[PDB]
Amino acid sequence: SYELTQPPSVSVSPGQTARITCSGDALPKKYAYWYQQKSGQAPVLVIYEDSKRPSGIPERFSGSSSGTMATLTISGAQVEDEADYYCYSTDSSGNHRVFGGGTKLTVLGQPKAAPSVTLFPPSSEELQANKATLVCLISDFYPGAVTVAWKADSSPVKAGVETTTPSKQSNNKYAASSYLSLTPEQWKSHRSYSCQVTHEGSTVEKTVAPT
Amino acid sequence: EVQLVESGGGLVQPGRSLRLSCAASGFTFDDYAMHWVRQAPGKGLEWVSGISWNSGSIGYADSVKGRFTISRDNAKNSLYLQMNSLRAEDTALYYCAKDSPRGELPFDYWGQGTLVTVSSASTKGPSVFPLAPTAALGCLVKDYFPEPVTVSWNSGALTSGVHTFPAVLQSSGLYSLSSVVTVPSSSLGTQTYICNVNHKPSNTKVDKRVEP
Ligand SMILES: [Cl-]
Repeated sequence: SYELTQPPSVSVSPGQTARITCSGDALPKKYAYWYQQKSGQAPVLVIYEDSKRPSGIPERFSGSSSGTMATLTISGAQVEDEADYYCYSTDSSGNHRVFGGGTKLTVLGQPKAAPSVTLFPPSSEELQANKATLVCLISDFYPGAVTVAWKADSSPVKAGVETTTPSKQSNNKYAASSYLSLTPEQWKSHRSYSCQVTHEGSTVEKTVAPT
Repeated sequence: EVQLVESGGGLVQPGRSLRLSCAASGFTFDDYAMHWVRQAPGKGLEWVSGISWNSGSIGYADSVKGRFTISRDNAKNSLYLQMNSLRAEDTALYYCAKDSPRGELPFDYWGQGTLVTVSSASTKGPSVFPLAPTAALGCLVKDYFPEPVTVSWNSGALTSGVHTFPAVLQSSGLYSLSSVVTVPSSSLGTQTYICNVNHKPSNTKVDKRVEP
């Protein structure tokens, strides 16, 4: 019911300052808390009561909160700081413990690399079977975070979009895929459909048409 | 010195029950609020349930209220979670966690988790469609359950330039994946391309010829 909103991802160069925000309606009357979860490990408390460090936590970690927002700041990011960060608070009633959706923090550790994007139209066979799937294949990207938007002609498509989490490839880069399900009618009635992949502020779009 | 170790997780079918335990050592378990927090594969953290030191105060997530029951035995230094009417959506790693005294530091120590997988025993085989074409082609392996499916090309004679993508779990509860291969465009009218899809759970194997 009650939600805490965080940016899905943040990139930072080693030694630079990373900021992760957390937005929630009850935060004006409630404390915020931050947890770090490295790959394959249990979470660890790094900030409590908006801005306090538990014993043992490095001083490069700091927090602040005002109104409906709390901010986790890491001043001088180390590679070992690469992890997912969750903000935590209770709902207004104080009956529910809620985490934000979490923020994936990449501390850049290999060459950046734009994603390659391959888009396939529905096959004759599938159409001939009264179904239609667009396949957007996204590979060789780093950092491992991407957002995928879809377009019908020039309009946003949101329903029927299914998109995986990025996976580490054999070469330490990342891959992901997005599927758009349509009725054959929907597909044949537009001049084109487009897959838009956003990576580190830049966007690559591939489009296909019923031809 | 502090230690939280959980157990009881496993593979079960929907509707069934499971009982999780958590053993606490290196501290006076009796003095602390205890919690279950869960995390589905690739997803965020979700509070499940909490219980005060003397069991006087108990809370549940709305998604589990009425199905799960938390309890503890201070003499036995153990936190429990009785899970009834399990659903596929309950699949997660289940963490045990404690609060500091007075709750100043919530979840200040966590176990490593015990894994709970809830899966129908029913199976659906894949519909395999060609992804038709210096050139890329592949196969759409659509609407199957459960994992895994393996894919090869030309009975494994073609390995160079093959990229099989991790599947999407669709809202329907069914999986789909694609395998693509990069090939010479000049070799498209000559070579025949066949993806070999293997879905052991449904005892199905499919060889799809991919044509331009
Ligand atoms: Cl506050």
